[PDB]
Amino acid sequence: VMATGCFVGARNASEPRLGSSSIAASRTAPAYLREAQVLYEGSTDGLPKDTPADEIAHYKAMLAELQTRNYAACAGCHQVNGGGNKAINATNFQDAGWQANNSSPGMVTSIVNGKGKVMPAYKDKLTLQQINYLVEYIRRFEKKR
Amino acid sequence: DISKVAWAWFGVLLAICLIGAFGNYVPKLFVKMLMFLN
Amino acid sequence: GGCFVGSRDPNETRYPKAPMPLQNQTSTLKTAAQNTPGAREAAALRDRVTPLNLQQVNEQDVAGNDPLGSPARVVLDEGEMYRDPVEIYREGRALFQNNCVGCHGHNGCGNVPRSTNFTDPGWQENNSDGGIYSSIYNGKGIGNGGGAMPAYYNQLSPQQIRYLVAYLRAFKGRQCNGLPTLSDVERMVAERQ
Amino acid sequence: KRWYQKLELPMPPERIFGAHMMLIGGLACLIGTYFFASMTMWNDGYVNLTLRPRLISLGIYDPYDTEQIQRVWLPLIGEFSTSKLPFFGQYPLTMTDFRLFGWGCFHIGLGLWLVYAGAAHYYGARGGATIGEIFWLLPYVPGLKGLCQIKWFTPEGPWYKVGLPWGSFANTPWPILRRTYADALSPHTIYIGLLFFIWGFVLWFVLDKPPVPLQPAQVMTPNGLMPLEQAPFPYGWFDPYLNQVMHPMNTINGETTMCFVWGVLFVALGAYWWYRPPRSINITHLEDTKAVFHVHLTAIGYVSFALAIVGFLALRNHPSYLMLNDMNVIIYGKKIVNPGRMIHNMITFNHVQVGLLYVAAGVFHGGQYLHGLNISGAYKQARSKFITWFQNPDLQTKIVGTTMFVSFVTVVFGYGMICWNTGAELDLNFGIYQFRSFRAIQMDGEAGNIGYRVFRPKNPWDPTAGGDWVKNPDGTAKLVKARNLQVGDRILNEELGIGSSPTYSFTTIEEINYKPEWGQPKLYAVQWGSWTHFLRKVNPLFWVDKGIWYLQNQKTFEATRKADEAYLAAHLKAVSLLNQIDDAQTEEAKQKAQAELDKFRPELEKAHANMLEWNERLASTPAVLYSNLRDQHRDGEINDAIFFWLMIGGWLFGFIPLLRIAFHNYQSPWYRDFEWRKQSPDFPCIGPVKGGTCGVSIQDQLWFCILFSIKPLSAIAWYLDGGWIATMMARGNEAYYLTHNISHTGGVFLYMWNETTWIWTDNHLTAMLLLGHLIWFVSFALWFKDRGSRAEGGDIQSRWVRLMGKRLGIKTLQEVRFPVSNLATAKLWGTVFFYTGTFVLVFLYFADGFFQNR
Amino acid sequence: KNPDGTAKLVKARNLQVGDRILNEELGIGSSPTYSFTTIEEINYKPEW
Amino acid sequence: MTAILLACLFVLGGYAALWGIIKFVVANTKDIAAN
Amino acid sequence: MTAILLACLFVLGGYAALWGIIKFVVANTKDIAAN
Amino acid sequence: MWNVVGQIISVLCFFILTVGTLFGIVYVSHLLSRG
Ligand code: 2GO
Ligand code: CLA
Ligand SMILES: CC(C)CCCCCCCCCCCC(=O)OC[C@H](OC[C@H](C[N+](C)(C)C)C(=O)O)OC(=O)CCCCCCCCCCCC(C)C
Ligand SMILES: CNCCOP(=O)(O)O[C@H](COC(=O)CCCCCCCCCCCC(C)C)OC(=O)CCCCCCCCCCCC(C)C
Ligand SMILES: CNCCOP(=O)(O)O[C@H](COC(=O)CCCCCCCCCCCC(C)C)OC(=O)CCCCCCCCCCCC(C)C
Ligand SMILES: CNCCOP(=O)(O)O[C@H](COC(=O)CCCCCCCCCCCC(C)C)OC(=O)CCCCCCCCCCCC(C)C
Ligand SMILES: CC(C)CCCCCCCCCCCC(=O)OC[C@@H](OC(=O)CCCCCCCCCCCC(C)C)OP(=O)(O)OCCN
Ligand code: HEC
Ligand code: HEC
Ligand SMILES: [Ca+2]
Repeated sequence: VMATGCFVGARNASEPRLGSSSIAASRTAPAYLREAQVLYEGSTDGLPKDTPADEIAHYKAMLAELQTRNYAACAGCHQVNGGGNKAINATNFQDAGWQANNSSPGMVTSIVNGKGKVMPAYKDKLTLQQINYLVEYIRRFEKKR
Repeated sequence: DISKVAWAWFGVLLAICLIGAFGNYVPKLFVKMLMFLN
Repeated sequence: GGCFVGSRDPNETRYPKAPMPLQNQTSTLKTAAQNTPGAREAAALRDRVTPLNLQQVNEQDVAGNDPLGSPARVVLDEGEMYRDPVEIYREGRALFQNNCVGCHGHNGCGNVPRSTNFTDPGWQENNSDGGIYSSIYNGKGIGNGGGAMPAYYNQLSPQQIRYLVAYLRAFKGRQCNGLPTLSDVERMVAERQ
Repeated sequence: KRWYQKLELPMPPERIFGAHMMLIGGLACLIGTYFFASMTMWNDGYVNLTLRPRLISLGIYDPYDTEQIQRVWLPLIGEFSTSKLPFFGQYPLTMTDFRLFGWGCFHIGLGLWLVYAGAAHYYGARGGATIGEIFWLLPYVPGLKGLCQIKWFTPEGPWYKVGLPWGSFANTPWPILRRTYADALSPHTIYIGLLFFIWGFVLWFVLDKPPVPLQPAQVMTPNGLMPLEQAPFPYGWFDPYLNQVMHPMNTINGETTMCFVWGVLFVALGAYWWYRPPRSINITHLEDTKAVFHVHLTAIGYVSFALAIVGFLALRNHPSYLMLNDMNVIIYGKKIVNPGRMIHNMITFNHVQVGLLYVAAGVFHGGQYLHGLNISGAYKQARSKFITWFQNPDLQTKIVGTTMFVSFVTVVFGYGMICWNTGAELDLNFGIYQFRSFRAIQMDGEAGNIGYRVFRPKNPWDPTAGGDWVKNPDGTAKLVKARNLQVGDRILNEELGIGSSPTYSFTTIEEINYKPEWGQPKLYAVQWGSWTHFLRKVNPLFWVDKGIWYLQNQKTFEATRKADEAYLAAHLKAVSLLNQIDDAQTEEAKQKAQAELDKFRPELEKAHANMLEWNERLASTPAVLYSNLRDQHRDGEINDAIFFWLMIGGWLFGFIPLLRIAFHNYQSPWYRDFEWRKQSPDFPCIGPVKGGTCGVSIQDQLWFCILFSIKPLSAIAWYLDGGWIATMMARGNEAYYLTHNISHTGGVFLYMWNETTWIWTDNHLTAMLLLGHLIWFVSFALWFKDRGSRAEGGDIQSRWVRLMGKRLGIKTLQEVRFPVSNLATAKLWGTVFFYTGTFVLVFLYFADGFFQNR
Repeated sequence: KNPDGTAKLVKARNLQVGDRILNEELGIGSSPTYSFTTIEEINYKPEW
Repeated sequence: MTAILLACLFVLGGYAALWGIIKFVVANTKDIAAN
Repeated sequence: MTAILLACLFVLGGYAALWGIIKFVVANTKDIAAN
Repeated sequence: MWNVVGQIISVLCFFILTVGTLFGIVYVSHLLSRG
């Protein structure tokens, strides 16, 4: 005997919405990416018309709070679909060469710290668990070649 | 077949141990005795 | 092992460069060859081949200790940065060969797992010069001293990171046989840096 | 067994003499070739690089020499058929190449002559010797037997073939000759005095570097004739790296004046001994060369150690090595970072190695002379105090046991402090304790206006405490500007952008408005956590260094202190004014506050300029003991304190087996209790009795000293080369090290990985890495309690192979017996392998270049 | 060469077996002990 | 010169220190044998 | 399944091959004592 | 001033616990093996 289980602690997650485990949500890809898309887009508008009433209004409250801390949404630098803006030098997430030459762990700190001149730091805006969700959503923008 | 001397050393090391634990886990899980919180 | 090293390449002169300044480049105190038979050919030859900013730099001159060396405040003037290919090549290949080959390969195509690969066009197109400075200065990934891509803010100067930034853009679209040459740097600079 | 035991002491004087003379001639020939390999047509390598700073300081290697030569001693000098100066007339030669060539040829001519003469004393000793026994693999050539049967060096012969006509030193009737080694101590040191004069005259008149105070007013440079004090380094006395005129005894002209100072002193001490030679009863047994061999070999080892210390400090920042950094040093195609310091570090660590090896060996040879006294029954009769002072076994156990204790305490302190601070730097939660890191946040200037959310406790001092986030009057979480942080505040780790400390959530402000004693001229809020920064002061050398240094720099130290104090007051008042602004509430009250910080801005600017410039001046003062890569003061560090404790404790750990050799070569307290006695100096054991007895002999104690000493020797290598020795995991780029202006390459383990990034850039260095790693672990095959297994299995192999030979018809296979190393020869070769494996890998750490910030 | 005397640049498509190219025209600094790469096989497509 | 003398003296004082320690132990445990 | 079967068959084949060698040696050196 | 004192107390405790634990390993080794 030893690991009587293993005392690793409780998992950090995002905000709780009543009646729907947030800890669980943070490991279930379809839940975490729904919250990543909300953060990414700055609205609840592109969310599946199947979204529940409680969900759609919890997201809005999340956004409204973030709007008071001058949070700037990811889309529209990077667009709703990726592959940003050459003008602004905003990264194109659809590109496979950009995707292969980034690890997901590495990507994290570039969102936390910001990246050179224009891409802003998000360490005081978002939690490290909300950055993890966004790294996962950006992964799904990849196209071939 | 332990000595008293050794038992007593063992009690003294049990104290340091628990004193340390109390400082590590008491402010965190109760929100009090805030001088040792991290 | 000893003595039977080769002949030295005639193109690598030993003719001496001026000494590294004692004064800090960030000082607020007071700021920042002859005609002898072959001395002019040797000076002209040292002016292309022997690097001037290879040595670790004074401790007050490192980018984290420089008032204008943070990613937010550094000056990336494209005219000064892509001015001289001799210079980008002279400096960035010495710095790169020393510091960066270990993890990014002798070809600069990636050695350590997940490491960058500077020949990749998709990676080139989606990075700014200022972006490249940030990741050298900060490192990439979570960890003490940067992550798996280590931080350089103690270690390198802002001027040393800028030679590195310009050199790294000579990797674009090259094959996986060693490092960019003098004419890779020059074709990179002609096609607008 | 005896193959390395062919030549054992005592020997007769003519044979020692003659072999030393022959070896001296041989070394002069090797140096002569090193002079040839220094010529400018070759690549840089490690051999020619370790001599170039010295040849620059001598004037023989000239860095600014460009012209090519075509006639210099006699009419045939560009290039010519069959070289004209054989194998060298292919390349362009300069004057430094010719100077090098000539000094090479001179060292090979003297060397060959000394080899011949040494042979005359060595073999004319024995009355002569025939050509085929001198050269010995000369009778194998056929049709040249007759040639190899002549007798050279005979006592009788015509002038070009004599050895010693009288047969021995003792028989030759030259009444100047001294007759005992103590009487010879006087001529040997007059002789060394004469050598010092030779060197001084060669430096003054051949190399043209006269002695202080007779140095020239003018000296020729590549830019013309200049005055000595403005002429740069190799030519004159101006140091162009540090921007100063050199002290006269920091030039080579200083070294030529010491040639005469030391030569006069040796001549006079030798003439004193001529008249009152050493005569003590405590010295008389030292005429036997077995006994003196101990004394001389251990002394020589100490001399090497002192060469390392003296050479390291004296030459760490000297222009001869820094000049290397200006040449364009390329080794196995690379380009080295700071070659100056790399070659300097190699030479001093070379000498430290030699130091250890000769102190350890000299003591072993000592234990051999004592063991023989015990075997022969004479130990008990010895009359010298240097033996009898240590004859008592109760005193020996107290000597050994108290140095074991002193070792225990210093090594527990050092290694325990290393472990503590590596725990601190890693933030490790042990359940019973959370280790915490150093973190800093700037409180002044523009940084001081960045806000954070703060959890602020109510009253730290009382338990049943509680805290709350700092809010606004309406109840929202207010952002606290770093300038306004207080002791006790907690800021979330995630918002400072810190991963890497997942077991806790907050960083705590422990000190505010902190200004490093030695570091950046900035103001911080700090978490000290568990990081022991006070431990730098737990070093006697911190205080001596900083005291001498304060006394020498006391006025600028005082003006710096006062400029800091004025800036702190001005920053504090700026923070008041900024706060009144931020807490205005009336567009009028805002506007008026803003007006008053505007008229106080100038003079905050001035206090900051004043402070910055005084701090820059103070940090440019000359070093005493602890220095920069320039030659400027640094304060002592945790690194320097740990090195200090580690030198005390780790050299005792290494040297305790030498004490055991000295006392217990024959009987130790374990042995005496069983009534045992060590019968030889090299037996491996006496078997399994009493639990096991491997490793008690003096040859084994010798091997243990060497392995144990690997540890202080690696601490020295890591320290020389720029590693952090005070923790295991330290990285160069982190907040503690940048705020305190510290440069390092590693952290014990972290250094191993970080330097190897540099090693990997060189294919020749990585091949050395692979091989040196193969050598070490094979030593484990020889050191483990395993030799019986190996002999039993080698017998199975022998049998099989002879079977195959019978079955197959192979006569040479049919009697094969594999040799298996017995126990003593295994411990010897295992130690040889363990030592050469490690120190070929340590060479690599020096040879990747030196990367500490300058 | 050219007829004009200056070094002809051979396009990679026309490399033949036997050809030597200078290591330093290819940027290789890791092999300082030999001077040229030899082409030993042209139009090679990896089986896999 | 100053740093050279300091280092040297610090090593020489390392040996001198130890001897003194050892001398104190020997004198103050005279008449206790260590068996 | 095919991969699992191939890998297991190769491990048992190494054992079987060793048995065959070690028995080609025994059978044809039966007149010679090993020693 | 007060951080320093606090840190000295943790370091003391660590030395008391690690050296203390090491000697207990020796004592325990001793009781098993023999007395
Ligand atoms: C790090 C990159 C690379 C990898 C691939 C690597 C791996 C490994 C492995 C493996 C399977 O992964 C092994 C098994 C291994 C083996 C070895 N390596 Zn190794 N190795 C590398 C590289 C190197 C290098 C360059 C070197 C070794 C050196 C050595 C040596 C180690 C020889 C030895 O026994 O050394 C004891 C000394 C050590 C560990 C150095 C201690 C430094 C420190 C600063 C001393 C001061 C502080 C201490 C806490 C002690 C205080 C108390 C005291 C003074 C009494 C052997 C061949 C070797 C060395 O450290 O020798 C002292 C050496 O120089 N190695 N090594
Ligand atoms: C380089 C690693 C090395 C090698 C090759 C060996 C070899 C061997 N050991 Mg030794 N051993 C080693 C390390 C190694 N050991 C270590 C680290 C220890 C301590 C734990 C030991 C402890 C030890 C014990 C106690 C015993 C052995 C035994 C054996 C033999 C096994 C019988 C056999 O099965 O033949 C099969 C042979 C092989 C599988 C080896 C083929 C050989 C190699 C790889 C070529 C070797 C290259 C060499 C390093 C290069 C230098 C050559 C130079 C000219 C280029 C075998 C010859 C047994 C023995 O029988 O003794 C005679 C035995 O009893 N080993
Ligand atoms: C240091 C180097 C520069 C090389 C040195 C020179 C030689 C190089 C080339 C290799 C030489 C190999 C010679 C091996 C040999 O013949 O060994 C024979 C020998 O002694 C037995 C008799 C002498 N009785 C015993 C009669 C007095 C003899 O032959 O002279 O041995 C040993 O006993 C030592 C072991 C030698 C190793 C040979 C093993 C070869 C492996 C074969 C295994 C498999 C079979 C089936 C082929
Ligand atoms: C990255 N650069 C780091 C060095 O920077 P920088 O230039 O600032 O500073 C000097 C230190 O460098 C030395 O100078 C080391 C030379 C090593 C060769 C020399 C290493 C040898 C050390 C000791 C040798 C012991 C032998 C003889 C037993 O930093 C010093 O203060 C060192 C002073 C050494 C004195 C310590 C005294 C301890 C007493 C030992 C007692 C031993 C015995 C009782 C058995
Ligand atoms: C098989 N005979 C027994 C092996 O005897 P041991 O067990 O004694 O141990 C060796 C010992 O080394 C030394 O005591 C140094 C001596 C030479 C000095 C060394 C001098 C250095 C040499 C390098 C110099 C040359 C270079 C520079 C060119 O070490 C090892 O443990 C390593 C394993 C070696 C592999 C052995 C070879 C295999 C042969 C068995 C065949 C079996 C079957 C086919 C049936
Ligand atoms: C017989 N019973 C009685 C006592 O026996 P006893 O222990 O004296 O005897 C021997 C021999 O003395 C040596 O020990 C020879 C090397 C000395 C100079 C050495 C002469 C040749 C080797 C070195 C020189 C080579 C170069 C210079 C050409 O028994 C052994 O040590 C047997 C082991 C060696 C067998 C080879 C094992 C592996 C070979 C080396 C490979 C290892 C490498 C990975 C490092
Ligand atoms: C590689 C190795 C093998 C070679 C070793 C090199 C030896 C070099 C010798 C080191 C020479 C140092 C002198 C230069 C110097 O000290 O400079 C000036 C120094 O003036 C002096 O005192 C002059 C008197 C010097 C008379 C001493 C002779 C030394 C004897 C050597 C014995 C060696 C043994 C036997 C191991 O200035 P300050 O300290 O006052 O100011 C601080 C400097 N910031
Ligand atoms: C105002 C523009 C802007 C906004 C808002 C913005 N970004 Fe960026 N971002 C940029 C620009 C410009 C870059 C290019 C960075 C550089 O210089 O290399 C970039 C770069 C990146 C990269 C690539 C980083 C890397 O390491 O290679 C990621 C991932 C990224 N942004 C994610 C985000 C996410 C997630 C958000 C919102 C949470 C976001 N960005 C918000 C403009 C923006
Ligand atoms: C310890 C190994 C290591 C060293 C040393 C190292 N790197 Fe890297 N590097 C990496 C890894 C791993 C990545 C991939 C990071 C990620 O995405 O996870 C990387 C990525 C980068 C990137 C891309 C960053 C970005 O955001 O896209 C740049 C630029 C970089 N390295 C440059 C350099 C330069 C210049 C040097 C020398 C100064 C250097 N590297 C040294 C390992 C290393
Ligand atoms: Ca190094």
